[PDB]
Amino acid sequence: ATGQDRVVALVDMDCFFVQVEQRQNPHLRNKPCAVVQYKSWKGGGIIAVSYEARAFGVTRSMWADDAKKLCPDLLLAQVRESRGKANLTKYREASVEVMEIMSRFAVIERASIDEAYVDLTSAVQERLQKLQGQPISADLLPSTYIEGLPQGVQKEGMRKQGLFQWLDSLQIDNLTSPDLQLTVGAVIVEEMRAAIERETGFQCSAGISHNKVLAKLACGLNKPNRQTLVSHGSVPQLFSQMPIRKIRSLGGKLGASVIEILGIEYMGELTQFTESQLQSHFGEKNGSWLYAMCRGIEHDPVKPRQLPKTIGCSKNFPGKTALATREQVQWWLLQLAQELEERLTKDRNDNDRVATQLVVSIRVQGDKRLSSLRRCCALTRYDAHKMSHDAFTVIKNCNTSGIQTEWSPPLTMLFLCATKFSAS
DNA sequence: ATGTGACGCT
DNA sequence: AGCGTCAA
Ligand SMILES: Nc1ccn([C@H]2C[C@H](O)[C@@H](COP(=O)(O)NP(=O)(O)OP(=O)(O)O)O2)c(=O)n1
Ligand SMILES: [Mg+2]
Ligand SMILES: [Mg+2]
Repeated sequence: ATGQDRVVALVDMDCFFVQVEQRQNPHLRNKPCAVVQYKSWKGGGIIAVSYEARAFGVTRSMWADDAKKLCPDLLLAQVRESRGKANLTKYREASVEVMEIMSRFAVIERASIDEAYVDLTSAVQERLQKLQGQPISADLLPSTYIEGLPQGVQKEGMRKQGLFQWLDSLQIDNLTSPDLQLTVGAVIVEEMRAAIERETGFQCSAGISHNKVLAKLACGLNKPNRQTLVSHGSVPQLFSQMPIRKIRSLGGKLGASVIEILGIEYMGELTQFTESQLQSHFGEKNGSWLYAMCRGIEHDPVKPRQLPKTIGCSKNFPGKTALATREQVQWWLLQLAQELEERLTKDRNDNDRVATQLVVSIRVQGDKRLSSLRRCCALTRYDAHKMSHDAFTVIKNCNTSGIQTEWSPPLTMLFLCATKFSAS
């Protein structure tokens, strides 16, 4: 088995929140700019960065006051603020624009606000019958890189030389060749990305490969505004110098333990181990997954899911602002519950469903985890005052303070999340 | 003082 | 039911 059964693509919008703001404000287009929230602390936290500003070293999470030191001409757009909280509605609506266009071409898995996987296997088979026998011109792939090629002057000349080498060697007479399927898959993704750009103004990158991990990896190789085809044959050289942390799901603790326990650095080095060895170090599931993945084989399906399964609303209360009175907790719970109710009502009207569970999460001062405590209760009425009261009820006994109107230990985060959706 | 979601393990 | 991991 070689894991060449499917054609899968990952589409990822380039500097997404920036593009949404640059579409709306033409003065920001083609400029070093960033999107920021909460202007009053250090000029605001940076959440997205145009590629022009990245060349100066501006990054996500950087304070805008500090970004200005690296990039004095940097232009800023502020996220909307509602009820004292950053409001991301504009970017969720822009995401829907993009997801609905992609859904015209194939069934998508919404992976994040600006990324979706697509299983192109069926669309590829149909295109191979309609474009039966006729070769694939390089003009059908104007923004495609073939990873690993050319082999054997300027950036665009390199791109085309590699594409020419790829197409020159392609067996068009065999409608079952996996390389031909990826290539036809890339033709469709070109058409998909053109449609996104035409109908929204947004540019994106894409990876085309045989599974989600390779498609995700391929996508980043030539970002922005380009797509990359990673074939099965390209995997050994690509993985031979690919740090383990770059493969999706190996960027955290498991990936660090793969490095530390096995004494390796690159994905290809995993091939030296038996499946049983990897299962012994990392578990039956992780071990089996690593054994196949380091050969470029992965079976996680593109799930047919265009809608989030949870709808959540959180606010941080760092340092000195940590909530320390019962009246503060109740007022902020109400603020979050009101935004959640607005989102839930739109969701019920748009998507014919209703959340039936409310999860309440709090972080206490000094805890390095995102969530110190999670409790749930029934979500029976999209009513902000009821949701906030119920949320307070399930967490009120976390209060350690002997004084009633006080709250201790102070709360550095509140989080309300509606979940367990059923048809409505 | 950075500020959403999806899924695994128990 | 509640916590931990991983990624946008
Ligand atoms: N930790 C993070 C990562 C991203 N985001 C937002 C801002 C991003 O523009 C948007 C898409 O995330 P992203 O793809 O990781 N980065 P972005 O699209 O801005 O730049 P690219 O590198 O994809 O071109 O999610 C966030 O709010 N918090
Ligand atoms: Mg992106
Ligand atoms: Mg993304």
